[PDB]
Amino acid sequence: PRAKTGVVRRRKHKKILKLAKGYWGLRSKSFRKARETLFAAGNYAYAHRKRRKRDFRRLWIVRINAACRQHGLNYSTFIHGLKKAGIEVDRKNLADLAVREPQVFAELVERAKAAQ
Amino acid sequence: PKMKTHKGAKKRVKITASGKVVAMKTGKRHLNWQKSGKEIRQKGRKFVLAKPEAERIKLLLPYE
Amino acid sequence: VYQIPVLSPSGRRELAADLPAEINPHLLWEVVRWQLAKRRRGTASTKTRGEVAYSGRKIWPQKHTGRARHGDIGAPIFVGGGVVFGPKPRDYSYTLPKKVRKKGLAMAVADRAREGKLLLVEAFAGVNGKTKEFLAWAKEAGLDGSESVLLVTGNELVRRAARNLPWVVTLAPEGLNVYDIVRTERLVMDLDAWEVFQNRIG
Amino acid sequence: MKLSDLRPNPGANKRRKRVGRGPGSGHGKTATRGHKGQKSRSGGLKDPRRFEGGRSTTLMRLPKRGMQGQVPGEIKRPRYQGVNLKDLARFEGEVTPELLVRAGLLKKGYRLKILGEGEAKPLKVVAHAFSKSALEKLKAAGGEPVLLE
RNA sequence: GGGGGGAACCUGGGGAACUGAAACAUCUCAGUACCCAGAGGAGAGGAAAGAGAAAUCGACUCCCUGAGUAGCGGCGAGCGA
RNA sequence: CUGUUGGGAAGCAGCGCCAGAGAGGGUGAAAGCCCCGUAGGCGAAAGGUGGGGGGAUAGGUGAGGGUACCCGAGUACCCCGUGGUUCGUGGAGCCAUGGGGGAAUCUGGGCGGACCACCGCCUAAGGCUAAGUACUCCGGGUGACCGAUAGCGCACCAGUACCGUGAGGGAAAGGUGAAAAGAACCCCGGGAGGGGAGUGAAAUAGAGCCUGAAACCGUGGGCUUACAAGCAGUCACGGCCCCGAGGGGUUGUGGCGUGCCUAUUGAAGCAUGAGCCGGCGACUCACGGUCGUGGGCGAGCUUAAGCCGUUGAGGCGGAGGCGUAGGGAAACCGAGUCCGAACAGGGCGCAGCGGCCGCAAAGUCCGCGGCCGUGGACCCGAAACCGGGC
RNA sequence: GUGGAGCCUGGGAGUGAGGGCGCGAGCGAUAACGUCCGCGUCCGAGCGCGGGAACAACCGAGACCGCCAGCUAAGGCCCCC
RNA sequence: GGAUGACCCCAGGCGGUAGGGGAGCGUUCCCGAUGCCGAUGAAGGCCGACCCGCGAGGGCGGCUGGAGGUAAGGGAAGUGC
RNA sequence: GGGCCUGACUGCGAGGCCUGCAAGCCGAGCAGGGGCGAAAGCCGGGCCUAGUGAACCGGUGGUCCCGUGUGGAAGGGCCAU
Ligand SMILES: NC(=[NH2+])NCCC[C@H](N)C(=O)O
Ligand SMILES: [Mg+2]
Ligand SMILES: [Mg+2]
Ligand SMILES: [Mg+2]
Ligand SMILES: [Mg+2]
Ligand SMILES: [Mg+2]
Ligand SMILES: [Mg+2]
Ligand SMILES: [Mg+2]
Ligand SMILES: [Mg+2]
Ligand SMILES: [Mg+2]
Ligand SMILES: [Mg+2]
Ligand SMILES: [Mg+2]
Ligand SMILES: [Mg+2]
Ligand SMILES: [Mg+2]
Ligand SMILES: [Mg+2]
Ligand SMILES: [Mg+2]
Ligand SMILES: [Mg+2]
Ligand SMILES: [Mg+2]
Ligand SMILES: [Mg+2]
Ligand SMILES: [Mg+2]
Ligand SMILES: [Mg+2]
Ligand SMILES: [Mg+2]
Ligand SMILES: [Mg+2]
Ligand SMILES: [Mg+2]
Ligand SMILES: [Mg+2]
Ligand SMILES: [Mg+2]
Ligand SMILES: [Mg+2]
Ligand SMILES: [Mg+2]
Ligand SMILES: [Mg+2]
Ligand SMILES: [Mg+2]
Ligand SMILES: [Mg+2]
Ligand SMILES: [Mg+2]
Ligand SMILES: [Mg+2]
Ligand SMILES: [Mg+2]
Ligand SMILES: [Mg+2]
Ligand SMILES: [Mg+2]
Ligand SMILES: [Mg+2]
Ligand SMILES: [Mg+2]
Ligand SMILES: [Mg+2]
Ligand SMILES: [Mg+2]
Ligand SMILES: [Mg+2]
Ligand SMILES: [Mg+2]
Ligand SMILES: [Mg+2]
Ligand SMILES: [Mg+2]
Ligand SMILES: [Mg+2]
Ligand SMILES: [Mg+2]
Ligand SMILES: [Mg+2]
Ligand SMILES: [Mg+2]
Ligand SMILES: [Mg+2]
Ligand SMILES: [Mg+2]
Ligand SMILES: [Mg+2]
Ligand SMILES: [Mg+2]
Ligand SMILES: [Mg+2]
Ligand SMILES: [Mg+2]
Ligand SMILES: [Mg+2]
Ligand SMILES: [Mg+2]
Ligand SMILES: [Mg+2]
Ligand SMILES: [Mg+2]
Ligand SMILES: [Mg+2]
Ligand SMILES: [Mg+2]
Ligand SMILES: [Mg+2]
Ligand SMILES: [Mg+2]
Ligand SMILES: [Mg+2]
Ligand SMILES: [Mg+2]
Ligand SMILES: [Mg+2]
Ligand SMILES: [Mg+2]
Ligand SMILES: [Mg+2]
Ligand SMILES: [Mg+2]
Ligand SMILES: [Mg+2]
Ligand SMILES: [Mg+2]
Ligand SMILES: [Mg+2]
Ligand SMILES: [Mg+2]
Ligand SMILES: [Mg+2]
Ligand SMILES: [Mg+2]
Ligand SMILES: [Mg+2]
Ligand SMILES: [Mg+2]
Ligand SMILES: [Mg+2]
Ligand SMILES: [Mg+2]
Ligand SMILES: [Mg+2]
Ligand SMILES: [Mg+2]
Ligand SMILES: [Mg+2]
Ligand SMILES: [Mg+2]
Ligand SMILES: [Mg+2]
Ligand SMILES: [Mg+2]
Ligand SMILES: [Mg+2]
Ligand SMILES: [Mg+2]
Ligand SMILES: [Mg+2]
Ligand SMILES: [Mg+2]
Ligand SMILES: [Mg+2]
Ligand SMILES: [Mg+2]
Ligand SMILES: [Mg+2]
Ligand SMILES: [Mg+2]
Ligand SMILES: [Mg+2]
Ligand SMILES: [Mg+2]
Ligand SMILES: [Mg+2]
Ligand SMILES: [Mg+2]
Ligand SMILES: [Mg+2]
Ligand SMILES: [Mg+2]
Ligand SMILES: [Mg+2]
Ligand SMILES: [Mg+2]
Ligand SMILES: [Mg+2]
Ligand SMILES: [Mg+2]
Ligand SMILES: [Mg+2]
Ligand SMILES: [Mg+2]
Ligand SMILES: [Mg+2]
Ligand SMILES: [Mg+2]
Ligand SMILES: [Mg+2]
Ligand SMILES: [Mg+2]
Ligand SMILES: [Mg+2]
Ligand SMILES: [Mg+2]
Ligand SMILES: [Mg+2]
Ligand SMILES: [Mg+2]
Ligand SMILES: [Mg+2]
Ligand SMILES: [Mg+2]
Ligand SMILES: [Mg+2]
Ligand SMILES: [Mg+2]
Ligand SMILES: [Mg+2]
Ligand SMILES: [Mg+2]
Ligand SMILES: [Mg+2]
Ligand SMILES: [Mg+2]
Ligand SMILES: [Mg+2]
Ligand SMILES: [Mg+2]
Ligand SMILES: [Mg+2]
Ligand SMILES: [Mg+2]
Ligand SMILES: [Mg+2]
Ligand SMILES: [Mg+2]
Ligand SMILES: [Mg+2]
Ligand SMILES: [Mg+2]
Ligand SMILES: [Mg+2]
Ligand SMILES: [Mg+2]
Ligand SMILES: [Mg+2]
Ligand SMILES: [Mg+2]
Ligand SMILES: [Mg+2]
Ligand SMILES: [Mg+2]
Ligand SMILES: [Mg+2]
Ligand SMILES: [Mg+2]
Ligand SMILES: [Mg+2]
Ligand SMILES: [Mg+2]
Ligand SMILES: [Mg+2]
Ligand SMILES: [Mg+2]
Ligand SMILES: [Mg+2]
Ligand SMILES: [Mg+2]
Ligand SMILES: [Mg+2]
Ligand SMILES: [Mg+2]
Ligand SMILES: [Mg+2]
Ligand SMILES: [Mg+2]
Ligand SMILES: [Mg+2]
Ligand SMILES: [Mg+2]
Ligand SMILES: [Mg+2]
Ligand SMILES: [Mg+2]
Ligand SMILES: [Mg+2]
Ligand SMILES: [Mg+2]
Ligand SMILES: [Mg+2]
Ligand SMILES: [Mg+2]
Ligand SMILES: [Mg+2]
Ligand SMILES: [Mg+2]
Ligand SMILES: [Mg+2]
Ligand SMILES: [Mg+2]
Ligand SMILES: [Mg+2]
Ligand SMILES: [Mg+2]
Ligand SMILES: [Mg+2]
Ligand SMILES: [Mg+2]
Ligand SMILES: [Mg+2]
Ligand SMILES: [Mg+2]
Ligand SMILES: [Mg+2]
Ligand SMILES: [Mg+2]
Ligand SMILES: [Mg+2]
Ligand SMILES: [Mg+2]
Ligand SMILES: [Mg+2]
Ligand SMILES: [Mg+2]
Ligand SMILES: [Mg+2]
Ligand SMILES: [Mg+2]
Ligand SMILES: [Mg+2]
Ligand SMILES: [Mg+2]
Ligand SMILES: [Mg+2]
Ligand SMILES: [Mg+2]
Ligand SMILES: [Mg+2]
Ligand SMILES: [Mg+2]
Ligand SMILES: [Mg+2]
Ligand SMILES: [Mg+2]
Ligand SMILES: [Mg+2]
Ligand SMILES: [Mg+2]
Ligand SMILES: [Mg+2]
Ligand SMILES: [Mg+2]
Ligand SMILES: [Mg+2]
Ligand SMILES: [Mg+2]
Ligand SMILES: [Mg+2]
Ligand SMILES: [Mg+2]
Ligand SMILES: [Mg+2]
Ligand SMILES: [Mg+2]
Ligand SMILES: [Mg+2]
Ligand SMILES: [Mg+2]
Ligand SMILES: [Mg+2]
Ligand SMILES: [Mg+2]
Ligand SMILES: [Mg+2]
Ligand SMILES: [Mg+2]
Ligand SMILES: [Mg+2]
Ligand SMILES: [Mg+2]
Ligand SMILES: [Mg+2]
Ligand SMILES: [Mg+2]
Ligand SMILES: [Mg+2]
Ligand SMILES: [Mg+2]
Ligand SMILES: [Mg+2]
Ligand SMILES: [Mg+2]
Ligand SMILES: [Mg+2]
Ligand SMILES: [Mg+2]
Ligand SMILES: [Mg+2]
Ligand SMILES: [Mg+2]
Ligand SMILES: [Mg+2]
Ligand SMILES: [Mg+2]
Ligand SMILES: [Mg+2]
Ligand SMILES: [Mg+2]
Ligand SMILES: [Mg+2]
Ligand SMILES: [Mg+2]
Ligand SMILES: [Mg+2]
Ligand SMILES: [Mg+2]
Ligand SMILES: [Mg+2]
Ligand SMILES: [Mg+2]
Ligand SMILES: [Mg+2]
Ligand SMILES: [Mg+2]
Ligand SMILES: [Mg+2]
Ligand SMILES: [Mg+2]
Ligand SMILES: [Mg+2]
Ligand SMILES: [Mg+2]
Ligand SMILES: [Mg+2]
Ligand SMILES: [Mg+2]
Ligand SMILES: [Mg+2]
Ligand SMILES: [Mg+2]
Ligand SMILES: [Mg+2]
Ligand SMILES: [Mg+2]
Ligand SMILES: [Mg+2]
Ligand SMILES: [Mg+2]
Ligand SMILES: [Mg+2]
Ligand SMILES: [Mg+2]
Ligand SMILES: [Mg+2]
Ligand SMILES: [Mg+2]
Ligand SMILES: [Mg+2]
Ligand SMILES: [Mg+2]
Ligand SMILES: [Mg+2]
Ligand SMILES: [Mg+2]
Ligand SMILES: [Mg+2]
Ligand SMILES: [Mg+2]
Ligand SMILES: [Mg+2]
Ligand SMILES: [Mg+2]
Ligand SMILES: [Mg+2]
Ligand SMILES: [Mg+2]
Ligand SMILES: [Mg+2]
Ligand SMILES: [Mg+2]
Ligand SMILES: [Mg+2]
Ligand SMILES: [Mg+2]
Ligand SMILES: [Mg+2]
Ligand SMILES: [Mg+2]
Ligand SMILES: [Mg+2]
Ligand SMILES: [Mg+2]
Ligand SMILES: [Mg+2]
Ligand SMILES: [Mg+2]
Ligand SMILES: [Mg+2]
Ligand SMILES: [Mg+2]
Ligand SMILES: [Mg+2]
Ligand SMILES: [Mg+2]
Ligand SMILES: [Mg+2]
Ligand SMILES: [Mg+2]
Ligand SMILES: [Mg+2]
Ligand SMILES: [Mg+2]
Ligand SMILES: [Mg+2]
Ligand SMILES: [Mg+2]
Ligand SMILES: [Mg+2]
Ligand SMILES: [Mg+2]
Ligand SMILES: [Mg+2]
Ligand SMILES: [Mg+2]
Ligand SMILES: [Mg+2]
Ligand SMILES: [Mg+2]
Ligand SMILES: [Mg+2]
Ligand SMILES: [Mg+2]
Ligand SMILES: [Mg+2]
Ligand SMILES: [Mg+2]
Ligand SMILES: [Mg+2]
Ligand SMILES: [Mg+2]
Ligand SMILES: [Mg+2]
Ligand SMILES: [Mg+2]
Ligand SMILES: [Mg+2]
Ligand SMILES: [Mg+2]
Ligand SMILES: [Mg+2]
Ligand SMILES: [Mg+2]
Ligand SMILES: [Mg+2]
Ligand SMILES: [Mg+2]
Ligand SMILES: [Mg+2]
Ligand SMILES: [Mg+2]
Ligand SMILES: [Mg+2]
Ligand SMILES: [Mg+2]
Ligand SMILES: [Mg+2]
Ligand SMILES: [Mg+2]
Ligand SMILES: [Mg+2]
Ligand SMILES: [Mg+2]
Ligand SMILES: [Mg+2]
Ligand SMILES: [Mg+2]
Ligand SMILES: [Mg+2]
Ligand SMILES: [Mg+2]
Ligand SMILES: [Mg+2]
Ligand SMILES: [Mg+2]
Ligand SMILES: [Mg+2]
Ligand SMILES: [Mg+2]
Ligand SMILES: [Mg+2]
Ligand SMILES: [Mg+2]
Ligand SMILES: [Mg+2]
Ligand SMILES: [Mg+2]
Ligand SMILES: [Mg+2]
Ligand SMILES: [Mg+2]
Ligand SMILES: [Mg+2]
Ligand SMILES: [Mg+2]
């Protein structure tokens, strides 16, 4: 018996074109350019969810750094003080504290200056 | 169609009962005057072909 | 080792017969595959690029036209060209071992015997060719048509009467085969067809 | 048991290897052929059993030996097939060439020769020849060696 | 009576090459493709100046097998009763 | 047959009936019983056939003994040149014959692979001869055959249109609906086209007509954009819009970021290919082989062509093949054998678990799968060579 | 020393254009992103990730998936960062 | 572990070109099927932010379409661009 | 340097070196018949490593293995070159 293409390729092409909605020009209209665009897109997303973890840690550190310098110390000495005090509040919560709860962050700075 | 027996192999070689391939030693067809009796004598024996070459030759003898 | 119910005017007797105690599903599968493969017509066919109607002319020069190189338009890369490795007329039959066939036969009957679905009869009371006659006989024999039945008998008049029933498949004893046995939910045989069967698995 | 229960045993009906059908399969593109040789081409290599790339082959450097025959060919002469005593242990009374052919022991068109592997039993065995040991054993066991012509 | 035609099939008269031999000439492809004459629903063959070792068989044709055997062969590639 | 939903019943429901017929195709949808059929039967005045039956006719028919009259001529036969055969000059016979020479009539002659002897086989140089075999223009039947880029080159006004001086090459192009009920009439328009009316179950089924994808082109709307550096995305946050601790659309800014394929030591690469979309497009099949594997049987296993049956029924058939013994160039011997003086040495060989039955196994058969051999053998592509014609 | 160690038999391959670097030599000119061997390594196939401004093979390190968590490597901590 | 692919717990492996092996998805066709789904709407088309699946895919829902489609389990290939 | 000599053996060959194959290399020991030596013993060419050529086809000597119905023969095989 014969098994012509039939519906199979149209359906595969529509899956890809649907994933490419929003892309510029032929990158959402052409099956071939959409597939090429999605190859890159998938690698980027993988690489960038690794990268997002670093992006945010960088932001926390910068905010923590400015909070510290309002109390006369820098980030590196602050972090070292926390390690000697045994305090394990992470940088995500420290940066939240630095903004949302300045009296608690001021205390944490105290513990850190005193732990050295 | 069915394989043909290779007749150059069939005229040079034998498959033994256990599937080894046995041939005549080379080197005593001529130029023998100055060859020691040891060389002439031991070249009168059969020898077992090395396994890679024996496998190929057996495929040429599909009905032995 | 099997007790097979018989249907007699005198009454439901019991005949004993030794059939294979073990049913081998894979073996019955091999027999049915053989039966279904050997009946294949093998009439699918296509045309190679040599069998297609076009000239063998090279359609345009090898070089310097700016087009891709081509030979004749029968090549399978052309719409309307020959087909690559298409089907050709083909014999699907093969010689399944006789002992496998005979053993498959016996197992297939054994399988129905072990389910209680094998019934032997001496005679078909008054069925002489009419479907209505066999229907009456069937009802009294417990064949109310709720189960498909393979009817094996050398009596032509019985086969002609049952054969138009949607739930009956009719065979002469020399045509007993395992695909037809497995197709149907019940086996119903003449004592005469039974002996032919016994002669063949012997 | 019914048609929808008919199944090959596991491993009885294996799927084929389909090459040149995409990256996921492991067999796409070059179709397990590698890159760019004579072996990759449709048509492929010269017969690997013999050809060795132009050098004089392993086989052809070996010497011929023996009679190979001549036209008009094979000389008709009587041929013998040996049948050991052990293979006669199932017969009773009298064994002869035609009996051994029927039992699947002797091949048609072959004279019978009895050989001495195994033990004899008191049988009248008719044959065209006997090994020396097969005569010894058959006599000692109470058999009757009947030589044919 | 002949003439001319007929898709293949058939017999006869002529008869390549690419290719294969990892070059090539003998060899292969192949008595194939093709040209031609003729035949007919078929054609050819056919009633032993046979076979070939069986004290044997008994026209010819055709299928299976014998058998990729016997052999043939730049004893190569291969060919093949 | 009736009811029921529906444009329509064959669907669903109630109550029946036929069947040597429940193959299949139609009918407004899905029908054994409406139609055409199917099972089973029936049928030729005329022409064709007639291999079967009957009848004619042609033709067919003894034994001794003697006689030695006849038994296929430029033939046999030999030599020379070749062909055929498995036989390529080979020890080269046999069959055929272009050249030369050239018999005999059974006490004649040819053959059994140079040749000779022996022993046998056969009757050359005249002719005919059914059947079993081949093919498929034609008719029918049937598909784990195609379904409009498929299947024939052609489903259709195709060997056409068209191309070529010519031989020759050689397309594309199927579908309204159940029924034309194929849209009277009016309106704008020269017409084309449309808007109403009307038909239809349905009119983006309106003839440029089933379904109606994609590229491609518009109209409307949401978000967005004129200080901005870009393989076009991706991660984050915020704004606006939409659907209702959520999600969809959009994207301002910030982070990151060298297309796909091919070929390469190495490509984003300024190396190859691709305008884009849709459809066609490349590892197969037969036979043999070699391993692996699922079964059958097991010192055995298995049949081929056929024959009988069936009409999607299987059975028979043992000819033959593989295996049961090897060694040796061979004679030959044989669990051995070969080399050898050897009783030497060496090569190649030789060998079940259980309480009689199990099992498991030689081996072999069949299915399946990998890979190999032969074929075009994964697909496409030369320049060329050859034949017959134009 | 129990490791995607090793050995034996058999089925299937692909590869037989390498390239940079370190060390040891030959050739070259104590030239070449040169060339030819040896030991090693990486790229090839890790053009996946950090560092080196960017950059196959230099330094760091062998990416099963997810996390708005933590520790480090090379390299860095004036701003771009 | 429990006896066996029943699921659980602990541990470890899981970059990858040529290439080897394994397990699956889907397409056409056959058995299953005188069956079953279907005008209260088949196939095909267009949507979906929903469900299942690692994935290839499979469901389900709305619209279109208007007459076909075909299960568990197996079989065969003109089988995926 | 001299004496006697022909082991510049025949039939084999445990075990190895080397090695992709095919080759190449070393070889104790047993038997046959020898050489030299009082003997122990040595001797299967040469202090050693180059001085060489696989098959096919054919010649010559021997062998008496095959001999196309049979006895021969033709022609082959085997051993040696
Ligand atoms: N007795 C028989 N051979 N019957 C064969 C059945 C034939 C047909 N298929 C039917 O069903 O009627
Ligand atoms: Mg396709
Ligand atoms: Mg299609
Ligand atoms: Mg498609
Ligand atoms: Mg696709
Ligand atoms: Mg689609
Ligand atoms: Mg799809
Ligand atoms: Mg967008
Ligand atoms: Mg766009
Ligand atoms: Mg645009
Ligand atoms: Mg578009
Ligand atoms: Mg993707
Ligand atoms: Mg990630
Ligand atoms: Mg990353
Ligand atoms: Mg400070
Ligand atoms: Mg720290
Ligand atoms: Mg910490
Ligand atoms: Mg040869
Ligand atoms: Mg030699
Ligand atoms: Mg030589
Ligand atoms: Mg010689
Ligand atoms: Mg010689
Ligand atoms: Mg020498
Ligand atoms: Mg010597
Ligand atoms: Mg010598
Ligand atoms: Mg010798
Ligand atoms: Mg054979
Ligand atoms: Mg054999
Ligand atoms: Mg078929
Ligand atoms: Mg077919
Ligand atoms: Mg065809
Ligand atoms: Mg075709
Ligand atoms: Mg063609
Ligand atoms: Mg052609
Ligand atoms: Mg053609
Ligand atoms: Mg044509
Ligand atoms: Mg043509
Ligand atoms: Mg042509
Ligand atoms: Mg062509
Ligand atoms: Mg042409
Ligand atoms: Mg041409
Ligand atoms: Mg060009
Ligand atoms: Mg161009
Ligand atoms: Mg082109
Ligand atoms: Mg072009
Ligand atoms: Mg061209
Ligand atoms: Mg072409
Ligand atoms: Mg063509
Ligand atoms: Mg066409
Ligand atoms: Mg065309
Ligand atoms: Mg076609
Ligand atoms: Mg094709
Ligand atoms: Mg092809
Ligand atoms: Mg082709
Ligand atoms: Mg056929
Ligand atoms: Mg097959
Ligand atoms: Mg067959
Ligand atoms: Mg039926
Ligand atoms: Mg029926
Ligand atoms: Mg049924
Ligand atoms: Mg039936
Ligand atoms: Mg298969
Ligand atoms: Mg296959
Ligand atoms: Mg697989
Ligand atoms: Mg597949
Ligand atoms: Mg794939
Ligand atoms: Mg694989
Ligand atoms: Mg791979
Ligand atoms: Mg590719
Ligand atoms: Mg491969
Ligand atoms: Mg492969
Ligand atoms: Mg391969
Ligand atoms: Mg390649
Ligand atoms: Mg390459
Ligand atoms: Mg390569
Ligand atoms: Mg390539
Ligand atoms: Mg190449
Ligand atoms: Mg290459
Ligand atoms: Mg290669
Ligand atoms: Mg390739
Ligand atoms: Mg190629
Ligand atoms: Mg090709
Ligand atoms: Mg080639
Ligand atoms: Mg050379
Ligand atoms: Mg022979
Ligand atoms: Mg002959
Ligand atoms: Mg007795
Ligand atoms: Mg004429
Ligand atoms: Mg004429
Ligand atoms: Mg005529
Ligand atoms: Mg001719
Ligand atoms: Mg003539
Ligand atoms: Mg001729
Ligand atoms: Mg001719
Ligand atoms: Mg000529
Ligand atoms: Mg030629
Ligand atoms: Mg060719
Ligand atoms: Mg060829
Ligand atoms: Mg070839
Ligand atoms: Mg050539
Ligand atoms: Mg060549
Ligand atoms: Mg050439
Ligand atoms: Mg040639
Ligand atoms: Mg020829
Ligand atoms: Mg022809
Ligand atoms: Mg004519
Ligand atoms: Mg006829
Ligand atoms: Mg005739
Ligand atoms: Mg004649
Ligand atoms: Mg006559
Ligand atoms: Mg045979
Ligand atoms: Mg020929
Ligand atoms: Mg109504
Ligand atoms: Mg009604
Ligand atoms: Mg009803
Ligand atoms: Mg019927
Ligand atoms: Mg019907
Ligand atoms: Mg119907
Ligand atoms: Mg119905
Ligand atoms: Mg239906
Ligand atoms: Mg109907
Ligand atoms: Mg009828
Ligand atoms: Mg009728
Ligand atoms: Mg008389
Ligand atoms: Mg006379
Ligand atoms: Mg005469
Ligand atoms: Mg005359
Ligand atoms: Mg002559
Ligand atoms: Mg000749
Ligand atoms: Mg000739
Ligand atoms: Mg010769
Ligand atoms: Mg001749
Ligand atoms: Mg003569
Ligand atoms: Mg003449
Ligand atoms: Mg003559
Ligand atoms: Mg006479
Ligand atoms: Mg005479
Ligand atoms: Mg003559
Ligand atoms: Mg003569
Ligand atoms: Mg004769
Ligand atoms: Mg007749
Ligand atoms: Mg005739
Ligand atoms: Mg005839
Ligand atoms: Mg016919
Ligand atoms: Mg027809
Ligand atoms: Mg179809
Ligand atoms: Mg159809
Ligand atoms: Mg069309
Ligand atoms: Mg067409
Ligand atoms: Mg269409
Ligand atoms: Mg066509
Ligand atoms: Mg036509
Ligand atoms: Mg037209
Ligand atoms: Mg012209
Ligand atoms: Mg014209
Ligand atoms: Mg043309
Ligand atoms: Mg057309
Ligand atoms: Mg219509
Ligand atoms: Mg119509
Ligand atoms: Mg309708
Ligand atoms: Mg007007
Ligand atoms: Mg007006
Ligand atoms: Mg108008
Ligand atoms: Mg208007
Ligand atoms: Mg209007
Ligand atoms: Mg209306
Ligand atoms: Mg409606
Ligand atoms: Mg519509
Ligand atoms: Mg419509
Ligand atoms: Mg329609
Ligand atoms: Mg439309
Ligand atoms: Mg439209
Ligand atoms: Mg559109
Ligand atoms: Mg717009
Ligand atoms: Mg500015
Ligand atoms: Mg702005
Ligand atoms: Mg961005
Ligand atoms: Mg952020
Ligand atoms: Mg939102
Ligand atoms: Mg977004
Ligand atoms: Mg957003
Ligand atoms: Mg940042
Ligand atoms: Mg870029
Ligand atoms: Mg780059
Ligand atoms: Mg791609
Ligand atoms: Mg490319
Ligand atoms: Mg390139
Ligand atoms: Mg290049
Ligand atoms: Mg380059
Ligand atoms: Mg670029
Ligand atoms: Mg560029
Ligand atoms: Mg360029
Ligand atoms: Mg480019
Ligand atoms: Mg290139
Ligand atoms: Mg273009
Ligand atoms: Mg485009
Ligand atoms: Mg496409
Ligand atoms: Mg394959
Ligand atoms: Mg094929
Ligand atoms: Mg095949
Ligand atoms: Mg095969
Ligand atoms: Mg196989
Ligand atoms: Mg097998
Ligand atoms: Mg069996
Ligand atoms: Mg049998
Ligand atoms: Mg055979
Ligand atoms: Mg032998
Ligand atoms: Mg001897
Ligand atoms: Mg021995
Ligand atoms: Mg031994
Ligand atoms: Mg067993
Ligand atoms: Mg077995
Ligand atoms: Mg292989
Ligand atoms: Mg071919
Ligand atoms: Mg070809
Ligand atoms: Mg091919
Ligand atoms: Mg192939
Ligand atoms: Mg030219
Ligand atoms: Mg030429
Ligand atoms: Mg030329
Ligand atoms: Mg010409
Ligand atoms: Mg490993
Ligand atoms: Mg490894
Ligand atoms: Mg292990
Ligand atoms: Mg291996
Ligand atoms: Mg494999
Ligand atoms: Mg493989
Ligand atoms: Mg390679
Ligand atoms: Mg290779
Ligand atoms: Mg090379
Ligand atoms: Mg190289
Ligand atoms: Mg290179
Ligand atoms: Mg190198
Ligand atoms: Mg180099
Ligand atoms: Mg270096
Ligand atoms: Mg280096
Ligand atoms: Mg250094
Ligand atoms: Mg240095
Ligand atoms: Mg250096
Ligand atoms: Mg050096
Ligand atoms: Mg300088
Ligand atoms: Mg370099
Ligand atoms: Mg350098
Ligand atoms: Mg250098
Ligand atoms: Mg290196
Ligand atoms: Mg590479
Ligand atoms: Mg690396
Ligand atoms: Mg690596
Ligand atoms: Mg890297
Ligand atoms: Mg890189
Ligand atoms: Mg990066
Ligand atoms: Mg880097
Ligand atoms: Mg960097
Ligand atoms: Mg940087
Ligand atoms: Mg770099
Ligand atoms: Mg570099
Ligand atoms: Mg890893
Ligand atoms: Mg730290
Ligand atoms: Mg550091
Ligand atoms: Mg810096
Ligand atoms: Mg900073
Ligand atoms: Mg775990
Ligand atoms: Mg784990
Ligand atoms: Mg992996
Ligand atoms: Mg595996
Ligand atoms: Mg599947
Ligand atoms: Mg698919
Ligand atoms: Mg079909
Ligand atoms: Mg059905
Ligand atoms: Mg149906
Ligand atoms: Mg229903
Ligand atoms: Mg309705
Ligand atoms: Mg609807
Ligand atoms: Mg479907
Ligand atoms: Mg369909
Ligand atoms: Mg879906
Ligand atoms: Mg509708
Ligand atoms: Mg739908
Ligand atoms: Mg229908
Ligand atoms: Mg189905
Ligand atoms: Mg089944
Ligand atoms: Mg098929
Ligand atoms: Mg295809
Ligand atoms: Mg001296
Ligand atoms: Mg001296
Ligand atoms: Mg003396
Ligand atoms: Mg050794
Ligand atoms: Mg070696
Ligand atoms: Mg050397
Ligand atoms: Mg001695
Ligand atoms: Mg002595
Ligand atoms: Mg002595
Ligand atoms: Mg003395
Ligand atoms: Mg002595
Ligand atoms: Mg010695
Ligand atoms: Mg010297
Ligand atoms: Mg000296
Ligand atoms: Mg020397
Ligand atoms: Mg030498
Ligand atoms: Mg040669
Ligand atoms: Mg010779
Ligand atoms: Mg001689
Ligand atoms: Mg003799
Ligand atoms: Mg003779
Ligand atoms: Mg003779
Ligand atoms: Mg005499
Ligand atoms: Mg004699
Ligand atoms: Mg004489
Ligand atoms: Mg002689
Ligand atoms: Mg010699």
